[PDB]
Amino acid sequence: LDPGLQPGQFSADEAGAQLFAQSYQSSAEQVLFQSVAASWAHDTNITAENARRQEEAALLSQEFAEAWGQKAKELYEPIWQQFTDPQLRRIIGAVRTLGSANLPLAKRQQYNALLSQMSRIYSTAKVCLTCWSLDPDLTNILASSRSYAMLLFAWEGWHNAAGIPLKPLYEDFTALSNEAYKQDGFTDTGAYWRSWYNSPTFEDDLEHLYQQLEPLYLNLHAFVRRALHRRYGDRYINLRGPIPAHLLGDMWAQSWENIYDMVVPFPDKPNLDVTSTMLQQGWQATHMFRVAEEFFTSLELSPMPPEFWEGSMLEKPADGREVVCHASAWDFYNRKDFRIKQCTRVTMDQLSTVHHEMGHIQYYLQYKDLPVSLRRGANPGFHEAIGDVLALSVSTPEHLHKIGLLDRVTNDTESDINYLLKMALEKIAFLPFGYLVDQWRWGVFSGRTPPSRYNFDWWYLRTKYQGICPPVTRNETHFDAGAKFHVPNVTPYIRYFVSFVLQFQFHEALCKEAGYEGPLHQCDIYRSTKAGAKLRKVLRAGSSRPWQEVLKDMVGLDALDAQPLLKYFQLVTQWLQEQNQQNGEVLGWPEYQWHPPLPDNYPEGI
Ligand SMILES: *[C@@H]1O[C@H](CO[C@H]2O[C@@H](C)[C@@H](O)[C@@H](O)[C@@H]2O)[C@@H](O[C@@H]2O[C@H](CO)[C@@H](O[C@@H]3O[C@H](CO)[C@@H](O)[C@H](O)[C@@H]3O)[C@H](O)[C@H]2NC(C)=O)[C@H](O)[C@H]1NC(C)=O
Ligand SMILES: *[C@@H]1O[C@H](CO)[C@@H](O[C@@H]2O[C@H](CO)[C@@H](O)[C@H](O)[C@H]2NC(C)=O)[C@H](O)[C@H]1NC(C)=O
Ligand SMILES: *[C@@H]1O[C@H](CO[C@@H]2O[C@@H](C)[C@@H](O)[C@@H](O)[C@@H]2O)[C@@H](O)[C@H](O)[C@H]1NC(C)=O
Ligand SMILES: [Cl-]
Ligand SMILES: [Zn+2]
Repeated sequence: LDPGLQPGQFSADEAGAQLFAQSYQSSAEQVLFQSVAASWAHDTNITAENARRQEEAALLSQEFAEAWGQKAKELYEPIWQQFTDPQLRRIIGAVRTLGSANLPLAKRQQYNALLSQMSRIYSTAKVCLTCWSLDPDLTNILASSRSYAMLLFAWEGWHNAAGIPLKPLYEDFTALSNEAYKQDGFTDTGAYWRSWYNSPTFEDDLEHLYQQLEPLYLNLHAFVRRALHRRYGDRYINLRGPIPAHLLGDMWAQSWENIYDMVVPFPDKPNLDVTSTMLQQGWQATHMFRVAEEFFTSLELSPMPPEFWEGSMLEKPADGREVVCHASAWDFYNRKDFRIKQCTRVTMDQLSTVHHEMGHIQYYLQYKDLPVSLRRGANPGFHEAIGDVLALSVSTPEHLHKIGLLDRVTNDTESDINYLLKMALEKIAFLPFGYLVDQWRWGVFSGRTPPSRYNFDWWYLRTKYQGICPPVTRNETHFDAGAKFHVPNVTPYIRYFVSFVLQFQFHEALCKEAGYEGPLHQCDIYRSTKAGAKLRKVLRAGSSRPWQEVLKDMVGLDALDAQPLLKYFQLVTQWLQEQNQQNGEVLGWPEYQWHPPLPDNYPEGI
């Protein structure tokens, strides 16, 4: 470690601890920056040399963490918890958490290489027939093909190509990750991930949320399954069984908005998918980002700085080099550089993703002057919620009309059902997936799911929660969990479930603050400076204060709560119950063992 980055002398008391934290931040920004920069260089240009550089950067970060972590303990271990300044206690708490820096050098090196190799494998996997990439090729097929055999080819090809080679690395990763956090005093990595919510009852609280949300999912599921049955036939759809996992518009069946055009309740009302209009009007990625930015500035939040536009990667590179296409937002910890990396496509769901990512950037812009350790969301679900809240306003037919993407719509009950149904495909269908992913990972980390049951337990959960089944046979050679970005890229997932509940609490609160008095799902907070001020107060707090308190100030309640989401969807929740009863649907999938057969002459789809 460079001398200028090493910790020096400080007194073993609170006053000294303040000075230690100031000294820490000065050097941490340099170390974090070099690490984020090397990660950027790799993820926008995947090569063995860039992985090597990233790995060296990670090693330096680990050296730094260890030196400052050990010094924190040397001076403050018995006293930091009784410090007067709550922000100081939080800073010291973070600094003393070493993570992978607890690993000896040889194991740090294995750990860092595993992360590189898992990232490479996922982001460069291809499906050959001249081969298709996940983004854009397989993504467009899953979104827009209504050919059972083509969808199957893409679903099978992707899961085989990405998942199988990841399995041995993922096992090695898991063991090292656990070894590292065990030395911070956590029984496994999952306990550490969960500790960020600062709640002894986290898992029970989640379960009780999902219990309230499940009926909305069951009804949406049954209604969609009926439509698929009419399209694909009794051979491939079982009206009392799980839906085949390739038919829902998304590689992971995690959100279903891309099959809206197959299930639209009232086809004679306005077309709520504005993708065609975007293309007809000549929208490009840059326009999509500018229109999102303008919504932020309408709220008197910050524009994107010049460094964002100059540094970001907003379209897939045409030199055809290898990149991580999965959308992400980047804080370089120098208070200057902030960037999005997205292989942007010109679609409505991508306009929402643009807002999701820019929500992350706005958080970074608002908390950039807090101590480095506090530059995080109040909890990670908050970070994921910000942009989605704005996107809820944007997606309203009234808002789409204002920005030229939809001829004005009537405000009749059919149009309302169409809209709420399209929104349910995006938000309600996700809920089970958002909840199950980290249930699988927590079980893997805890040892309840060994390698011998990775796929068995993954499909147990996928069926249990989503009511889906693999459309070709799978066995334990397959590692279907590895075919989802967040698994090989070690990004926790429960955040997204928390976010999907939390964003409706936020939405309600900001709509009320904007003085809006109509139905919650027709609220648009555009140009509400009062709403903007209320959101800003959250963003500026970072992780300086307990999230329960930040939430309380914002929404008047100190807990996650499903009622705002239930209120938003009420009309379509009722409509779907009634529709399914009229059709005599079974809610659920009691034929839990059912899987579809292979099509005739599959895979001869020349
Ligand atoms: C689409 O229409 C709905 C329904 O409007 C009905 O009620 C009014 C507006 C009347 O013109 C009638 O013909 C319509 O059928 C609009 O939703 C309603 O919005 C009004 C506010 O404009 C709400 O009134 C307010 O609600 C609460 C009651 O708790 C109070 O805080 C307020 O003082 C006020 O009473 C009303 O509740 C809404 N009705 C329903 C069924 O939700 C909606 O605004 C409109 N949307 C658009 C985009 O035009
Ligand atoms: C992608 O990364 C590679 C490294 O793997 C970059 O290669 C360097 O390119 C520079 C600039 O032209 C050359 O001068 C160096 O000699 C190259 N280094 C190596 C090790 O080959 C490449 O430039 C990157 N591409 C982009 C667009 O950034
Ligand atoms: C696991 O499955 C492997 C390949 O999948 C199989 O063959 C495909 C084409 C389908 O027909 C499907 O029924 C099968 O699952 C097999 O090569 C392999 O033998 C199986 N693995 C183990 C460990 O038994
Ligand atoms: Cl999380
Ligand atoms: Zn996000």
